[PDB]
Amino acid sequence: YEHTAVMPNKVGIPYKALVERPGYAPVHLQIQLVNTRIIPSTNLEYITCKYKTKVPSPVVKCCGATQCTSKPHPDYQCQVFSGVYPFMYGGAYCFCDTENTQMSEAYVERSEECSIDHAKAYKVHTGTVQAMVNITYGSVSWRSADVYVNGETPAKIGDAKLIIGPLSSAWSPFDNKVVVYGHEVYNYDFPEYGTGKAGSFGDLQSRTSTSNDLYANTNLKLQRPQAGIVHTPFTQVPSGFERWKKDKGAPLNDVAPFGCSIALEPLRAENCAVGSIPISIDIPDAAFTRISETPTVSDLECKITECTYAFDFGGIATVAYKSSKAGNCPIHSPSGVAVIKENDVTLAESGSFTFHFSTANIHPAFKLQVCTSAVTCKGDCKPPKDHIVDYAAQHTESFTSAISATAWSWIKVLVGGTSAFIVLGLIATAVVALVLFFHRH
Amino acid sequence: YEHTAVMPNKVGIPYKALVERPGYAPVHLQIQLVNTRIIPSTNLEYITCKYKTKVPSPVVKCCGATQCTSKPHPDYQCQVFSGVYPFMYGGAYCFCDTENTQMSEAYVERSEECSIDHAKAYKVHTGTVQAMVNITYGSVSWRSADVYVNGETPAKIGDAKLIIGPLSSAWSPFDNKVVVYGHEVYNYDFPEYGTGKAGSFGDLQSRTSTSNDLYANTNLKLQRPQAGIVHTPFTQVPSGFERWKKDKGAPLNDVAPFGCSIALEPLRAENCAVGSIPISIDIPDAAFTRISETPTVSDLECKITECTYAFDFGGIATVAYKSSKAGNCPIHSPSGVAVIKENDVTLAESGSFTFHFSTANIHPAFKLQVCTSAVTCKGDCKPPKDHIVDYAAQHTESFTSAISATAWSWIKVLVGGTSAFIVLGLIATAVVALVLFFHRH
Amino acid sequence: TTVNFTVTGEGLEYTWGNHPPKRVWAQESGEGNPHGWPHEVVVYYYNRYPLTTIIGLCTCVAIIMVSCVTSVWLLCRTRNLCITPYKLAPNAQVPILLALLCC
Ligand SMILES: *[C@@H]1O[C@H](CO)[C@@H](O)[C@H](O)[C@H]1NC(C)=O
Ligand SMILES: *[C@@H]1O[C@H](CO)[C@@H](O)[C@H](O)[C@H]1NC(C)=O
Ligand SMILES: *[C@@H]1O[C@H](CO)[C@@H](O)[C@H](O)[C@H]1NC(C)=O
Repeated sequence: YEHTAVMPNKVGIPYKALVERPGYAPVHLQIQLVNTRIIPSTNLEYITCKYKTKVPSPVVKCCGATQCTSKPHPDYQCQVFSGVYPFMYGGAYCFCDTENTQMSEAYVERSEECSIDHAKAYKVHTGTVQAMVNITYGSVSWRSADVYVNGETPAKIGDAKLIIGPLSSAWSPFDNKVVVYGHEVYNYDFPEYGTGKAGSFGDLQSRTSTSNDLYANTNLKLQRPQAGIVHTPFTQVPSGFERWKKDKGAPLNDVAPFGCSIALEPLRAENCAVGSIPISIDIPDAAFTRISETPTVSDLECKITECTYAFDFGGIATVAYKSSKAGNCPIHSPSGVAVIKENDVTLAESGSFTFHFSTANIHPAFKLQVCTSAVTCKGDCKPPKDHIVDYAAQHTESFTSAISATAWSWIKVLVGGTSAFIVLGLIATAVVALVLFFHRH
Repeated sequence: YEHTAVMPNKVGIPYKALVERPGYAPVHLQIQLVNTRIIPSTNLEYITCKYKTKVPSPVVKCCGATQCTSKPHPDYQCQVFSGVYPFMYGGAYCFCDTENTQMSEAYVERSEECSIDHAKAYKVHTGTVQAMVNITYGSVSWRSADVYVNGETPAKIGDAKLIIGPLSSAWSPFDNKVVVYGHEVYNYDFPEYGTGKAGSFGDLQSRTSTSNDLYANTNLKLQRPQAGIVHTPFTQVPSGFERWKKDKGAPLNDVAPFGCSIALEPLRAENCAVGSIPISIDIPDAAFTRISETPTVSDLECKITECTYAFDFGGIATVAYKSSKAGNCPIHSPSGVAVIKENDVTLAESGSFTFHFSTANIHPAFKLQVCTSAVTCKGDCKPPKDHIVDYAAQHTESFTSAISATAWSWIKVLVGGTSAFIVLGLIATAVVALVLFFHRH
Repeated sequence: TTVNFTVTGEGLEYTWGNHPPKRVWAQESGEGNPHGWPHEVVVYYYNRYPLTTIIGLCTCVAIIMVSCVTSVWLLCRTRNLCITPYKLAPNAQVPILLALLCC
């Protein structure tokens, strides 16, 4: 039997319903999401990391001159400094006083840390949505499996076939461009490859951490060696990756709305409480028992013994009943006024049973279904004492949930009196208008 | 010196321009696209191929019975056939006549051909655009490099840095979902994984060609073995992949608009002539010569000796000139009326030179920018004789390209005559009003 | 069999089984003479721009008819106003210029 319904996109809050198959006793169904994962499709654009400046041994030409040539090296620099007279540990290196040249060379490489300490720039496109669903029904214990939240792919969970509809909201916390560094994700419109500026995030760009074509854009400039010293001095703009790591700011992990939890393997946003999720579950035909084979419950009377509209199961109610064929009978409240903690109760030939519920209404009025029967529960609920709690609300608050009977009474008096004032004035006008007509005629 | 312009998104048609640097003689620039490739981002959804029905040996229980069990094999079938009395080469296999039992098992697995002969279902998202550009400027020979059409990433082509703007149109021939089979690509809205139907494209679905979790949806029904025969007969819906091969229809390679060519490694659409492409090229400073160092041309007289508005360079023109220093001189036509075949000419102290051009206009009129100078060419072009040609038009047709002098004459007469006739009526009406006024006064 | 395909200035690609695709483009070689008499001019533009020529000619005729009808009405109305002051005066002079321009 296929049961179709819509459940909210909430994690840790179970969805409860009664599967009512004509001719069979209701089968209690409970569907709880363990996690919801939005897994977008990503394409690695390039990898950024701290650069290393490689400086080969300078060519010191004594009594002569040399010339620089271009080479296929990132940010390659070459300059010939004439008029040098370097000294070594063994004395003057060159003979001529000024007819000597030192050719300095330098180029940018990926540092050793780039294998581990680097940021991956990704293009993010709409991907897939998956969830872990925990389901129990009738006398079948909790079973779970990974499912695809697409409304098409069915999943077999404990002999039951579950189809989870697509999320009503297509919202995703990732922008078209994200930067992944370590365990953190940043929404960052990184520069296109080959466009990174010196001292900025993209100063060093590589298509992959093992590529042999590196883009480097630093103001690497060779300076003249100090008088008499064989060395290759240079100036360069400090690494824009090191700068970025200082100024990264808040990661997406700390600013994603709806409480999303960001994971990287694969990149995904977990437990985003957005919209609702249509569902369809085909319950096995063996889970249903004929009406005549289940207990008949009658003379139901529901008394609310205690109630507070707290986020926990603050309500307590006692239901008196009369029955036959003592046995288990499911309990459910079809309306959103109250969420019942217990899923089923054991009924004797006569007596009473108690159940707990959570409600946001100051004067809750809800229907309670006891298998083949139902009763209406009414009462008053006190305000909760705790200002802050460490758990989410089980119930749902409606527009009129907070309006007390006293507030309704004042609204009725307001509208009734206000309307009567205008109505009486209009009637008086109509009566005098008729009298004036009869005066003329 | 940066030169920016917009060139049409056409392959094999060169873009010509004169780079005019203040104080320096113009440098002829020619940019030609060799190919253009739209490379979308693709995610393999699943692999479809023809199924194989694996049938393990049947279990024959003589004088007894057996029970089937559930197994994870795809589309696994198990049925116990009682009352079997099989015979083999050695005679009756069982002693009992009707108390024997044969159990048959069957399941679906990927065929060997699925390693090679299978269809890949892909989800297609906006990716990247790349092109091969052939560039020559001044006296520099043709140079080419592969570039990214991002509008930001620069490319070094023969000491010149080229930046190509994004295509003016985001159009792509690939739909959101495509099926790649062999060398062909189909814009086929394939069913999601786990929802394929028997005898249809998705009857068998596998996430990868090596995946151990195979989805198979065929109406595989075990039949009762024939009387006295040990075998496992079964009925199954013919493979939906083989059925698809017959009905797959025309591939995207044959119906894609704009003449797009489809390639698979990577999946891409090539040479789609859609819109225009912005360009930005920095010509090296060494390419420019001071104006005072180049020839000065004067008394330019352009005579159209023959013209046909054919797709080829059917126009021929002669320009008489006088020039100092008798040097080389770039030739260009900035107006879109005609495209000049020659890039430059060799000038003497005095004489004339000829150039070829292609124009769509019946009465072309265009400015020919002889280096540092200009001459206006006007003429009459005859219609081409060839009805069909195997090469694209070298020129661009305009709205008024076909309007002849006689057509303009008739348009002017009709517009002028009707306008003049209207004015005559209005003037006569106003004049008579004054005549009547003077009658009273 | 004989197969006829319409080819425009954009071009047409055709593939014959197992042969490489071939591309062809049509040139503006239609019949007519755009420099001749109206008969030859209309024929040329009709062959080159069938729909545009039909729309163009219909629009021109509409403009001509509207312009001619308006001008004829304006002149007929003007003439009545010019002669009425004298038609109601049997002994009026009826100036010679008015007799020639209005009567
Ligand atoms: C499903 O819920 C039950 C009870 O809440 C729990 O015992 C079980 O571990 C849950 N399943 C998973 C996968 O956490
Ligand atoms: C560039 O153009 C020249 C001449 O047109 C040609 O020889 C050369 O092969 C072209 N380059 C490419 C990559 O096709
Ligand atoms: C194609 O055109 C020729 C004449 O040009 C004609 O004889 C033939 O019947 C036509 N065939 C089709 C299919 O239009």
